[PDB]
Amino acid sequence: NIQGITKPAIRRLARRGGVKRISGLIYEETRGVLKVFLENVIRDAVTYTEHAKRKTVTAMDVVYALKRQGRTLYGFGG
Amino acid sequence: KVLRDNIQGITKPAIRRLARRGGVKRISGLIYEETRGVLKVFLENVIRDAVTYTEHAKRKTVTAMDVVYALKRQGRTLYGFGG
Amino acid sequence: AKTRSSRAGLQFPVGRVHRLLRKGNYAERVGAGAPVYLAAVLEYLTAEILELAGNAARDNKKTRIIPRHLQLAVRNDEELNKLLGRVTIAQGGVLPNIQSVLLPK
Amino acid sequence: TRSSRAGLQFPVGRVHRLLRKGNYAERVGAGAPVYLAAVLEYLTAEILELAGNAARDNKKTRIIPRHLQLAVRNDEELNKLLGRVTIAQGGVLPNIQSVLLPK
Amino acid sequence: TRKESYAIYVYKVLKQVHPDTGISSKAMSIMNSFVNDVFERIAGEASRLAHYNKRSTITSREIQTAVRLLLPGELAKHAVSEGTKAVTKYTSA
Amino acid sequence: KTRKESYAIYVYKVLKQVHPDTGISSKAMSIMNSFVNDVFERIAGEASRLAHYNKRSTITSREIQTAVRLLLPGELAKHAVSEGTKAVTKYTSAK
Amino acid sequence: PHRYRPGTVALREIRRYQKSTELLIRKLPFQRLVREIAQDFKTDLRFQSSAVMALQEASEAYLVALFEDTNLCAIHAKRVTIMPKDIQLARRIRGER
Amino acid sequence: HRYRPGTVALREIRRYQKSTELLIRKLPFQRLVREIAQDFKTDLRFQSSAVMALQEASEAYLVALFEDTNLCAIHAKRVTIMPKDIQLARRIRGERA
DNA sequence: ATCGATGTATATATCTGACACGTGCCTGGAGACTAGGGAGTAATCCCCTTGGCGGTTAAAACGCGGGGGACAGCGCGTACGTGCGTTTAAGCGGTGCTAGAGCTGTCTACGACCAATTGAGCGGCCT
DNA sequence: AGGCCGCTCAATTGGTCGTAGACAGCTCTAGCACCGCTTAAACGCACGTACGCGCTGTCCCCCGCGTTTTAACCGCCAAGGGGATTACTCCCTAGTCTCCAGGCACGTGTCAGATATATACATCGAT
Repeated sequence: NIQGITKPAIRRLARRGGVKRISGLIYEETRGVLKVFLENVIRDAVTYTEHAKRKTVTAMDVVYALKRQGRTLYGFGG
Repeated sequence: KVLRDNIQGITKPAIRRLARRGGVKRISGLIYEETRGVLKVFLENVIRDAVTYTEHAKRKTVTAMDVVYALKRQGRTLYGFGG
Repeated sequence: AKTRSSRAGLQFPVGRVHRLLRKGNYAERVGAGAPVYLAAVLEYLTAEILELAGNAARDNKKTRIIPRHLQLAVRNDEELNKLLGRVTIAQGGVLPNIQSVLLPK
Repeated sequence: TRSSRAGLQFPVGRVHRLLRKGNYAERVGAGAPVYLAAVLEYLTAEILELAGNAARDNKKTRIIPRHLQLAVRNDEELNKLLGRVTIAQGGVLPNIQSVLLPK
Repeated sequence: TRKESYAIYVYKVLKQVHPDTGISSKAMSIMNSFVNDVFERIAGEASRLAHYNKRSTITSREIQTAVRLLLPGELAKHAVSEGTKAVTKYTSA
Repeated sequence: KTRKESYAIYVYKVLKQVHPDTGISSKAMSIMNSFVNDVFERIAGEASRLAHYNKRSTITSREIQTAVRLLLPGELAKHAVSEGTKAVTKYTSAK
Repeated sequence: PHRYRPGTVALREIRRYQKSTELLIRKLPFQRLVREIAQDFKTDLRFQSSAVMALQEASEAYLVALFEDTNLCAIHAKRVTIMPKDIQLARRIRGER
Repeated sequence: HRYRPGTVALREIRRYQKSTELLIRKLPFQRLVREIAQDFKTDLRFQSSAVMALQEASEAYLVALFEDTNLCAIHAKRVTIMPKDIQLARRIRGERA
């Protein structure tokens, strides 16, 4: 469930961003945007996996799906 | 002939018309210099790539496809001048 | 039915698309079904855009299509706008809208 | 080998094979792999020396991804080049806005 | 010399869609640019997909997956259906 | 087993060339491999596109030079061009 | 005499210029500016007319989009007047140096 | 003693801009990833490095979004971020229409 | 709030410059055939993913008290919008000239294919 | 992770052949420059008013601290699915020659829409 992304985790993520004081309604908005981003990336990765006739989602599928959206990621056998 | 300080040929009413097409209702008096600086940076960024494409072909005239390719390079595709 | 397009029931050229795929440096070999599939997709997209453009032109009591109608058709449809979100159309203009707070009260 | 002739550390032969097999053009000229390998070696040497300086600045003996991230972000040209790239385990640079600073 | 274009095919499709409508020169230029752009995008994805799996051939399966990656939902579904119908018609006859 | 290829040994040589008494971990080496591959694909793709635009069927060092000029920023591009030309002329002179 | 209150002619102009599709900048000054910029790169360059026309199209579209973002930023801060800081915030968020 | 509000916040700001660790718990994130993926193809297996890559990308994206949101909040003369700031940042960046 | 000033979409002539139909012809696509190698198919091995058990303990959840910050309201003064008269130079329509993009012919030097050889680099274990 | 052992497979060397392109010539389109003219648009000025900005008060809702709880992380054990590799063969695509028709360049007729302009209607603003 999306509720496993607790409030203190979101506060830590905000504190890395430099945010000093947080409203009470930020948490639902953050959960929504995170869910949307994950759906897009996972859909692309599953398409890449299913083309290769596999049943396991590898790291290279995620790397290709991220590179597709202009979010190149280094460190995972690129 | 030598050309100097032609950025001011982009007059104030032209800026105001561009703003009105964008939905702006009220404009401050310091907007015009900012807009001119932004436009100069954009043109300097595109014309450099266009002239590089021109120079690679050992050609002395800049054509439309050079500009189209340059715009493609900064992710700013343009339709209507060749493909 | 000599041409491949007539066999496949399309309007776009299968042979030209095959030639471009071969002399475009995409792969060592090109299969026999790729040109047909790609031509069908391209024809579908072209017809989809032209339908909306013609409707927009008829809205303004005009017979011919100009770039304004293409711009309106693309920007009024959600998925066509999503596909072509980073594309500029010459002489297209902008979509007419005004923010609420600027309106008279 | 063709690397010793040009005085390089990167493999000219491997780059030639990759260009030939990589589906870029019908034919590949003779001097392209040498030029490309020299450019790659220069770029990696620059990155490595900046990262090593950052590592020594932190009083460490080996380079970790944090040092690479700091080196890339502190150099303006390399930050412009690798602007849409995320380095895993790289973190962020410490900066707090002026208005947020305590009075 | 000879300059290739898609003008005749675009006109045929338009006459099928709106039998009593014309098109300007600038609009047809925009149509040519659009067709070229979409062709290039799909072909590039097909090439990358073939290279990732270590294959030397671009088949209709690569084209289908490239279309499925690029086009949004309903548009992609309709495009896939049209392509499959065309390939079936070609193979049967 | 699978015989993967990497630039680990050449990166290590360059590192010991510029930093003798320094080591590097596996994560940083993998990041370096990813960076090298990224830049290689960028340069090669731009060069192939340039060759295709001008109706040439070959990739020479002129295309590589122009692609480097297009992709890298100013001073970095100037230094990279200098190094590449020096290497090319050294290779040509030797035999 | 007769005088419209401020804000009416502005809305009328907004409607007028969103209705049309013409270019908004004069042609000769833009051509002269383009040639002046290009002098700094290679000497004795020639331009096709369609090249200058494409440059003008692209520049105008870019400026209109920037002004839309600037208006959004101005409305965010409970204002109606656009100011340079709005342009700066828009360009910083969009990722432009 | 009792800390005046706003200094502890700066303390964890300094603490968390100094480290490189992951901030989200791993098991809840993995369960969320599998639950989302069930909608596209049932009975899917995941490599562990795939889930780690997804977590890295998600954390980077959220941190960048929060930076832009804080910038927007400062623009409107506030100190607290609000949902409207997130909406404005996402609209300028081009994600939300 | 009727009414006066000003802006706006409309009906129509006209007049044109561009849309669309025709014809010749050449260059590229359709048809038949052969020959080799990419990949589709089936088997085998073992790596790595999924599942379950119990511990300690780190972190999330709850509640309360208090102050810092967001927000509405008030008042002032500066900077922007509107309208009018004057100055400027952009746009139009010709002319003439010539530089350079573009096509043709050839012949020269350069890259691909292939046979044989070797040592450079990837795999695996150590300190 | 730095270093060393093993070896095997990709890099080195050399020769032949076919052709991509470098160079030279020549034709001709289109870019550049000049002249005058009309008027459309930019410049400058003055006034008024509406909105940007500072200040103040209130109330609320975020933060920090302490207690209880709950489930994440860790270590160990069991089992099997499916990813990676290997061998065989077959059928699908490339390359070649022949021939022919679809599409491109040039030519031309005529008609849908851009101007000029008078007008009913919408809309805004002062007394």
